[PDB]
Amino acid sequence: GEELFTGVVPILVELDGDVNGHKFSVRGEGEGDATIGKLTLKFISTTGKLPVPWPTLVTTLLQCFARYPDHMKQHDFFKSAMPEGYVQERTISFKDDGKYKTRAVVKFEGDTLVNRIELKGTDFKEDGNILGHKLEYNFNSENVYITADKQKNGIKANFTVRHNVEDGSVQLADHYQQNTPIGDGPVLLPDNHYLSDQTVLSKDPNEKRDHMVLLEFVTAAGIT
Repeated sequence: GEELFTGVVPILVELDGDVNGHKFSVRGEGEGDATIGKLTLKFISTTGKLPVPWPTLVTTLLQCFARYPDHMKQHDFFKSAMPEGYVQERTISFKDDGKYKTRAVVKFEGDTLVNRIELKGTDFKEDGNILGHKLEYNFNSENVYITADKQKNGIKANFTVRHNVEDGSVQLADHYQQNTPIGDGPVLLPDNHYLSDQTVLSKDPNEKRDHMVLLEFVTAAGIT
């Protein structure tokens, strides 16, 4: 499982979604280098303009590319699930607004790591930050705390994203996360640790479609 990640791995991401009715589709491509925890990706809304702000989709749009230091490598559930992969499910509650429920299947197809995502959002207020598009095109990166869940055979994460709003306010996004492997063989289950995230969003000056360029560095830490 960890042997699949010794080099650069091409990535394909495919997202289908609906939010308060507004359907859309997102396709992403790039590569991951788990030796340095580096993801480089580019995502396009193939259905036209994205009805939600891009920063709201960043956590949904490959934690198997986190760099786990050598003294932590027996805590890396994401790569242990490979190649059969894992199901990643989240509930993303927005304060004073709606919530995203996502379900993702992350596995290898040949040499390409593929993430297939379904997203559904409900109870969104059309004048509020999300549908209003009142959020800034940036990202505040923080730590993801991971705990093992031996009974359900997987892991859980719980974090809160703080989205800057164009008026100086902050729109919070409470994430609950569950990952569960697809194959039947045993997987590594970790002691409590965290993933440290560094995220940079940009734009591709020649890309005419609604998109997002994403550079991420992800490192496990919290065990000495």
